[PDB]
Amino acid sequence: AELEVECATQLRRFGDKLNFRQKLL
Amino acid sequence: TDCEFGYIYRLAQDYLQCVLQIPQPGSGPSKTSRVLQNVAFSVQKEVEKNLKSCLDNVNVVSVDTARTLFNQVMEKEFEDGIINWGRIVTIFAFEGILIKKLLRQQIAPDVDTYKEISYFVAEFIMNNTGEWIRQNGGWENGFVKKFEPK
Repeated sequence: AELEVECATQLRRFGDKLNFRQKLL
Repeated sequence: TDCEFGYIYRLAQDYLQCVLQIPQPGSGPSKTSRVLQNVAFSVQKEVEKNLKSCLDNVNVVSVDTARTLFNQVMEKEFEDGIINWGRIVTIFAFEGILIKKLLRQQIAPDVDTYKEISYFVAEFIMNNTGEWIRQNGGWENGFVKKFEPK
């Protein structure tokens, strides 16, 4: 399906944006 | 006393109760849970609006559909072998999105469903990120230190 991919891809990008964004050691 | 299924299940359950706005005493949520409920909800709100059209095209009519959908989505999201706190946060966000759809679309309304959601959420987190979480300070020395108020 493209819905599970569309979901996973968007969650992934948000996840990564939130991660590098938080601390910045 | 952390990094175990029970602890993660309690986190996942706390977040669902918060999303659903049902009160859970027991002397209150842990500091970890409080920090998580705050940041996860922030991600849920943004992901919901960006993923709105796509989600209208799936009917979360049962706990089994929720589980399957969750597993399929989580598998694609983590298929690259990368794990980080940002990504782990999104697991809860998506958990929140799922319970909301299930509350509105579940054919046989069950008032314990959020216990079964919390279960397979913790199950996925355990089997796929448990080792990474441990090596990175767990919830109180990893997640909390990173996401608590400055």
